Amino acid sequence: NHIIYRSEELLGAASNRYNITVRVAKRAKENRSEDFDSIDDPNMKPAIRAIIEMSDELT
Amino acid sequence: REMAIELFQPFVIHRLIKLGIVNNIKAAKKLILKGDPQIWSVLEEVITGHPVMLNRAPTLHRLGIQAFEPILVEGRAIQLHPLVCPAFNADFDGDQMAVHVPLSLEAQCEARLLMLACHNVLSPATGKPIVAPSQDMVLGCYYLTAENPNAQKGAGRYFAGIEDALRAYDHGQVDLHSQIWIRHLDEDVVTEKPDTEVIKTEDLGDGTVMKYYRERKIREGVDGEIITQYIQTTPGRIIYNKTIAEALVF
Amino acid sequence: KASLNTDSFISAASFQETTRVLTEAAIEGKSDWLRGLKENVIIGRLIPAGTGFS
Amino acid sequence: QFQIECVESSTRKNQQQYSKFSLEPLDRGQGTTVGNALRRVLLSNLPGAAVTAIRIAGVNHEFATILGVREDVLEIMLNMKELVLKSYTDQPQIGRLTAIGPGTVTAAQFEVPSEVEVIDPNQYIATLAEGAKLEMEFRVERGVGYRVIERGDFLQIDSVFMPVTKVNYTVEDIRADGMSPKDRLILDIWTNGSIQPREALSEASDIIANLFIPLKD
Amino acid sequence: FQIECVESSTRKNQQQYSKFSLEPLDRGQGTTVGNALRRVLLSNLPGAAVTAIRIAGVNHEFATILGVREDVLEIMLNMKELVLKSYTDQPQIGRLTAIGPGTVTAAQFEVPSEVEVIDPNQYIATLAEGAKLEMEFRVERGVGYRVIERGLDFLQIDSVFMPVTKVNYTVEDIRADGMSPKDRLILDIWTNGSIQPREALSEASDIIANLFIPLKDLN
Amino acid sequence: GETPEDEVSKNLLREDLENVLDTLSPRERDVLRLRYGLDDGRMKTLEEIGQIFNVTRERIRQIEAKALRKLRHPNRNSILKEYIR
Amino acid sequence: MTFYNYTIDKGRLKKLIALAYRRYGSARCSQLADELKELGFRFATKAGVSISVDDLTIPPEKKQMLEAAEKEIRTTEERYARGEITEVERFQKVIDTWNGTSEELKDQVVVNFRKTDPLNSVYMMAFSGARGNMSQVRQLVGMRGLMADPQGEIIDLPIKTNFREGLTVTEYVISSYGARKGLVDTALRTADSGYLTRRLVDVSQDVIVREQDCGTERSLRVTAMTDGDQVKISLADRLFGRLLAKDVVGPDGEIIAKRNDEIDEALANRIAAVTDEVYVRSPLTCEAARSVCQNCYGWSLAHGHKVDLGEAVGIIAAQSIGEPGTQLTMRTFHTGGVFTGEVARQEKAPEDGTVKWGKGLSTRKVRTRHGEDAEQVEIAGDLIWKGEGKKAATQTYSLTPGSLLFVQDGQTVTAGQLMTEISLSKTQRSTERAT
Amino acid sequence: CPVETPEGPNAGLIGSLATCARVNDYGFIETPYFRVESGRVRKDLDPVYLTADEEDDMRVAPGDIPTDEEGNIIGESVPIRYRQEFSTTSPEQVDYVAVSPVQIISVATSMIPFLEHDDANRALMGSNMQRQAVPLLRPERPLVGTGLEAQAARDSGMVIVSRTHGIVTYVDATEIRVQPHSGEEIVYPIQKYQRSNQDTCLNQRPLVYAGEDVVPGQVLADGSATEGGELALGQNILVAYMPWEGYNYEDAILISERLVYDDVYTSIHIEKFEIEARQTKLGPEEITREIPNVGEDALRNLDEHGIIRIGAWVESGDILVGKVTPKGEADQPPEEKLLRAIFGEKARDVRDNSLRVPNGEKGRVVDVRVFTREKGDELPPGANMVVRIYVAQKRKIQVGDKMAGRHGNKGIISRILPIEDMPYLPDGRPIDIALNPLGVPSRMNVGQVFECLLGWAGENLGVRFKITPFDEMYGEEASRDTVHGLLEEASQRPNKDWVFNENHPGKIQVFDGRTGEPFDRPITVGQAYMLKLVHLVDDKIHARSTGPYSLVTQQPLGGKAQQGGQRFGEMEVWALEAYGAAYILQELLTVKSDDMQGRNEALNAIVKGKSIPRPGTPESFKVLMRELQSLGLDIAAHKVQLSEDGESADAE
RNA sequence: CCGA
Ligand SMILES: Nc1ccn([C@@H]2O[C@H](COP(=O)(O)OP(=O)(O)OP(=O)(O)O)[C@@H](O)[C@H]2O)c(=O)n1
Ligand SMILES: [Mg+2]
Ligand SMILES: [Mg+2]
Ligand SMILES: [Zn+2]
Repeated sequence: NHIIYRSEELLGAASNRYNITVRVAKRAKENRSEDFDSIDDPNMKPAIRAIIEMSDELT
Repeated sequence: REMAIELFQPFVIHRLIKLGIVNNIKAAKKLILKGDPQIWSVLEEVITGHPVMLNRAPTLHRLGIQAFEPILVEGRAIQLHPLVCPAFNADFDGDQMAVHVPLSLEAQCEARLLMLACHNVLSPATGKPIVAPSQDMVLGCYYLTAENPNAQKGAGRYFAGIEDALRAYDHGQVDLHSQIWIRHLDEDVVTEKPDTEVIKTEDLGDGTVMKYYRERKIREGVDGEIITQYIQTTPGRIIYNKTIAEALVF
Repeated sequence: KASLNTDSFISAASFQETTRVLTEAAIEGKSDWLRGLKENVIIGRLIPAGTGFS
Repeated sequence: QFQIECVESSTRKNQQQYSKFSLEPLDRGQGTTVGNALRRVLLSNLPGAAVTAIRIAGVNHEFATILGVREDVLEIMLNMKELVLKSYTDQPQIGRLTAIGPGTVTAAQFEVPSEVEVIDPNQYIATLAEGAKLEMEFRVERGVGYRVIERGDFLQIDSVFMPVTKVNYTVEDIRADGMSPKDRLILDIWTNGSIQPREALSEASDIIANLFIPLKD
Repeated sequence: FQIECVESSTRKNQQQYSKFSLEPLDRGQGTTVGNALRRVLLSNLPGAAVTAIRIAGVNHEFATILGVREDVLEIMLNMKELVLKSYTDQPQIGRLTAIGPGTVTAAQFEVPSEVEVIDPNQYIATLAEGAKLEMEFRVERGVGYRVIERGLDFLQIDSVFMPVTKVNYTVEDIRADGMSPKDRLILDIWTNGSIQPREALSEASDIIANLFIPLKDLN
Repeated sequence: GETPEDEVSKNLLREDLENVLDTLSPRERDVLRLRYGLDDGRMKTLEEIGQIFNVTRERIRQIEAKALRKLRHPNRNSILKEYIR
Repeated sequence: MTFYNYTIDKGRLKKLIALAYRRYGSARCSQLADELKELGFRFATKAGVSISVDDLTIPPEKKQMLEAAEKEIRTTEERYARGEITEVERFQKVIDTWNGTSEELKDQVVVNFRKTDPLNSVYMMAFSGARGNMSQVRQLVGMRGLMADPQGEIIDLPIKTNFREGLTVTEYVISSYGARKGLVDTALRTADSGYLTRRLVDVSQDVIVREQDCGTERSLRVTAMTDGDQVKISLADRLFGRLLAKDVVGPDGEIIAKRNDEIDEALANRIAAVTDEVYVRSPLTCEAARSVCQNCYGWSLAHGHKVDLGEAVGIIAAQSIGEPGTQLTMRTFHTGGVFTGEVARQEKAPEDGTVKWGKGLSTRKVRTRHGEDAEQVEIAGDLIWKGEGKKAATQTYSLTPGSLLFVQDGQTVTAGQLMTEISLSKTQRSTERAT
Repeated sequence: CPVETPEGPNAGLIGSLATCARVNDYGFIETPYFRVESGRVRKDLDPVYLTADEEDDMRVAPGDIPTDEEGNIIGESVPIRYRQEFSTTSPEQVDYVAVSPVQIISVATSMIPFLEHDDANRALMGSNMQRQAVPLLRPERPLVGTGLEAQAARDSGMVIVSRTHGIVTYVDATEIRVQPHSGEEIVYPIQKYQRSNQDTCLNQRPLVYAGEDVVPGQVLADGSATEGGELALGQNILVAYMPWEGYNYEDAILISERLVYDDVYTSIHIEKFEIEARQTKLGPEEITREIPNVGEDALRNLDEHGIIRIGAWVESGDILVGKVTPKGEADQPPEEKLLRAIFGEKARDVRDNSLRVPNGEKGRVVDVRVFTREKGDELPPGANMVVRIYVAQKRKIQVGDKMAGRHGNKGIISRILPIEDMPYLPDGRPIDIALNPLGVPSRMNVGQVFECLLGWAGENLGVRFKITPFDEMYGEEASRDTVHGLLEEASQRPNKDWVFNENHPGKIQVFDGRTGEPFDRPITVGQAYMLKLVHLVDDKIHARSTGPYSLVTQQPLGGKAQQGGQRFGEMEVWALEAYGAAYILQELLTVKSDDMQGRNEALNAIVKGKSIPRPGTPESFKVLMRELQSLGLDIAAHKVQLSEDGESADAE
């Protein structure tokens, strides 16, 4: 339930709701390409981790 | 579940090879169709965090397609949340809904950040909320906060705040519609036909004035202070406001 | 009438009266510069609104 | 046949304990039975202590104002009804209070006997002004249930014997390899601070077991 | 605090009614004891039932036997309603040889020692003048309702294992010059005949006691 | 037509086949690749391998025979044994 | 926080959800709606609310109301046979008589619910907004009144029974007429709704927000929409998501808001409590290359802030216009097949007296649609009821230009006579020529 | 009938003949009427059957006017129809009167009791849902009916009717023999588990025993939705009009497990599968047991010819008929050539073409009839042999199934509760079904409460009432007075006085199954007659990953039978455009339909866990370009780059 | 033809 709070605080503080979506998708693609090894966890998807990291840099 | 093994089949096939269970698509398809308890745990860890678009025809406006996070239920019908039902114009007497799975990562980030159902409260035509209680929650909140002259057990008793009356209701001391005085020092009180005029005044000693209202009793100081305040209410209204207060401030 | 008098013959042909719109577009020799939501859906591109805007 | 787990245990600074319990695995329908019986026995039949009669020297009648104190006698009774304490005697005990202003009056200014014990020491009672001093005596009782005094020597006040303030329970389904559908009982207990939520579970379980053991013949 | 059986009337074997009285209890404790007893008596009591049927010359459930008025489906529904009592926890085997004409009842069942039939006047089938019905069934024990698995020549029955059919209770008050008043619980138990209501009450009582003792012990 | 599932299965079969063949000796790997058209798209005879090289076609048949015997080993070759239909 | 010491219905829950979507966001608002959902489910299950046959309580004034109605129809048709009225005003008179008796019985049903049993199940379902209008409760308790043809024509016969008492065979055929209306219209007018929606989508599929500001000085004047003396949309609702183009000044002289300032409900109430005419920025007055800018459009109503670059506002506008017509066309059969009409307001005298002659009013006698000769007001003037009270019996009615008068200059008024009535609006009457 | 009509586009076009209607020799519809002489309904001989000769000539009254028995028409005003106008006249001016109050309605609408207390749209919905009920395993007559059930069962044709007087001599499950007395043995065959057009059961059961007299017209055997000689479409279950914890929220339905384990609402459905061994140019198709790529224990149920046996259990994917066809192209890629070079792997000349069970559709095989041309049969041309397989299954009630009453109150089952969790009565009996009370006053079908209260009075009495519609001709509030008087007489039983409360008539006290506490308000309980409809969830659930495609457009097919995809129409495109979501819309239009390289690349990227590449031009746009070029239009795409225009090739 |  924290990921919808982070998504709401990431959308509310963005200058454009359509540019922040493309930036989250680009960071999620980088997170998926950098974690290409199989040592991972199913509860932390690349898009969820990108939203978490971008909300943590947002503060 | 049988709908979910079909829609998420290449994502399951990718996970069965990444986990070292099988080695190709043919063994993965064979283990998927043959039935295994490993497939259900694999599908449970595959659909976690993957949003799913739901659609009901006719799609008359924007809220006819919304995104959801799926959980695996057993049976054959799709379980829909009762608050998104006016947005779809959907009741449970024969409606069917289509299901769509986004594949790309840009398409999953768009279903989550732009189309997820917990961000679609307001209508796009008006500014008014679509997501609101209806048809049984409205009746349940109306019965909870109504007046009832028949159910008056422990009426007119004094309680030391909200938690004291909530403890008295769960202990079986008062009814749900009993007239109850509550010590409540806040002034943000809204009533039906709101009253601000004083009905009567009883003077006490030590320069203390006891002001009477229709649904309030205020005791204040002589020059520059307010001491205490009592509010006549029902326990069901106290339950409603405790629900609002623990939902909002968190 | 305002839907059929647009600058794009693909949208006006996909809306209504395909034969007349295509005949006047073929005689006038007009080009479709793919400016709108309906043309990019037929072409198969990103629509120029929303997340495909810039 | 089942294992009981303590999931979390929180304690607020005003001495109020909260503990979540997990019970698994139960058969189909037994979780609702155990949860409803435990909730009813935990809220209705569990002995605790409270104050029953106060006696303030210098009052006219039951509904009046006290000289020098901001709080009149009605909110004095309402503040004494909030007083959380525990006793170890079936016989009456008498607590006393002396205090002088200016300043606020807390629960730590009671020189109550050692057979009773005050749970929340920084419990607000009254405020004083201009060096006026207050003298009162209250009577501690233990019991079960509640007493409501009609129309408002010792001045009998409303009493509530309730060591557990709130019990919630939810049941979760367990689907596994076997065909047996099972149940998981999630229990939440909120206590007054007098006793623990873990030992209040044992008291209610003892009450239910002593209720149902002589029926088996 | 004593139990007391008030009225215990019976049918042929079909219903065994009993009314038990419980006094004294506290105010909410009558409702706690009554609802826990009702839920356990209706849900968690084990009994015996027929789980499979094999008929000679019958392969599927949609067949017929010459000279029998009922098909295999109505025979399986009639054997689904059979009232038995099994003293063992092992699957037993019952048999039947019947030669028409006549009415085949439950008294004609050749059963083993551990399985005995409660109602012997219970209807099974009707046989015509040149008929021959030779069948063989299986008796097991279970709790609640059994759903069939995935499907030699045994036709499976989704058997029900509830011997107690109806539980009702009311709570009465005792008011006198007897402050901190008490409550009285009266309990109505109806069974199918395979278990007595007193034995069913004892089974529900020690099931509830075994549920609530490790909560007190392990804390 | 051909389904996308058959396309992806034969592409993964091609990738696993090339990754299995490049583990053995480099000469027999390209002999087997030019024999069945895994690089040229043209299946060739035994003699034309003898014109790709200059050693004639009798050594070529023994080379592909021992390459098939090495790939028919029970150990370290069962990754390809799951594609058996 | 706010305590809300009153009874909760659907509109107040909508107000609470709309308030929680001002300072908390979307997710906290959805969590609040989730908690209110489970609370309402729990206490609706705990209540045990149920509907029975005896729960439908018919008021005991229905007999005398129907008797007064048939006496009015009887004196209407006695007036028709004598020769001083014609057939079309007789038709209009009997139709308006049965419609007024149906509305009077509906009001009496609501009053009898509020007086005797306030916690009635049908009254709780209709009054809280849970399910059901007052038209359906009028059909269950009261009378059904008049039905309608599948083409919109009006039938001639009344239905003097409700669903609790049971209809007769004649009344069942008359109700089957309106059922066929609802079924045929649901089957046949949704194509018109969907064709209008497709045309509206195709006319504005290229209206995207491309730029942030166009830099224009043109503005749109916004007033409160009124049809007669009562408002329809107020000024504060009409200034809800707009930007300002001119500064709003008060009577003291302080500027309430500057130009290019986004208006919310608080600023809209602050503006609408001062003036009556506001100049805003609109897409009608935007100067952009075949599109709209960010400042002339204003707010995204689904989100609560200013719009974003690249929003397809034409698709949202076409869907917003095309959704309610299609939905209402497909749910027209919920009302049975009855005729819905707007009753014109009448202001009567409570007791005996006369009427003050209005000052500053000229009037002409204009033949009413019902048959009685009445005088229509030209310039609006006051009217005061001259009661026969020695201390205080006086009521004043200010007229609308276009009202009708059944009272002469200084004539003595009987006990309960008809006094004044304003005629309907153009769309609120919904009439067309025939033969 | 003004009520019974389709709801779709053909509303008002397809009508239904009324109950007493009849078509004369010239083709016109006529209706019977009783004569009226001097204000007295005659009723002495046969009626008149006026063929619309009653508009310009006669004053006709309906059959619900009050009339004292063997006497005149009471009242001084009689409602008549005259010159296609409704009016009121004196009883001495009435010419004709109707013969029945249900003369205006059809048969299925006459099946509905308390019809005059319901809305007409709900009566239409009740008739339509009554025509959609499945025949159950143990059918049961309604406790409240109207009276046309016996005639409907007699005239449907599902009931074996006797013809002569006689004595029944032999009864079994397949034959009833009777000698007639008033070529001396009449043998009535009884059909057993046949298939209807809608894959439902047509089963008959004997009712008479050996050795009893039989009158002509006596029901000897009753059909599938018929018991006791009368129509029996559903069961009588115990309702409580109350809300549960959101489980009957918006026309959803809460039921108990007793309707599962007691075999209530269990039905039989028989599916039919057919396979033809065709003649191909490359060789004849043969039905055999030797199938390639099929294991060991997948052939246990097949016989020596490769066909299943009677009485075998089959599930989804099991082989019904093994068939092969001689493929003869043999164009193998290098991967398959190398894999058959390594591991042996001799490729066979036939391929698998067997008949298999579809997804779901488990059941028992009951009929395996095989047709061969040299056995005496003659086939469709080009087919060697034809095998027909009938598979039967017993379907219990399920979450997602549709359920309805006779008053247009449909609903979907959303939760099945245990009986210790269901609410119970003050005799301890749990409730079978909880219906939401808010669906009654908005939909305006009040007759269901009348029906449930009368059925509960008849349950506590044991009498099985029968009430004709429009019963308010016998007095004011006749239905209400009948229902409450019968409830009072049922409550006057020596043990059942909790049945009726005079303070609140239709309601009694209901207790909660979970807590034991009574609910705060009394709840209307009753016995309603609920139906199970053909719309079951097994025929509705469908999903596709990747299946077949269309010929020209190369888009996915449509339909459940061909594993088709859902149509993402133009309104869904507008809904995605009103959001942002340009990438969702682009992948929905390209890599999920008619872009074949994008299809293959997207599937390979998802399987190998990599990024899905950028799509290309969809296939249907190139089809449109070629079609516009074939119309004679020089249409082309151009590309500008560094002061240069060039025509692009979209076919690539 | 039916269902939403
Ligand atoms: N020709 C039709 C018929 C129905 N619908 C859709 O199906 C829904 C029908 O709802 P339904 O449940 O059949 O009826 P309700 O309106 O719910 O009324 P009731 O509850 O009385 O059945 C409508 O909202 C409409 O969106 C449609 O699009 N086109
Ligand atoms: Mg619906
Ligand atoms: Mg509906
Ligand atoms: Zn602009």
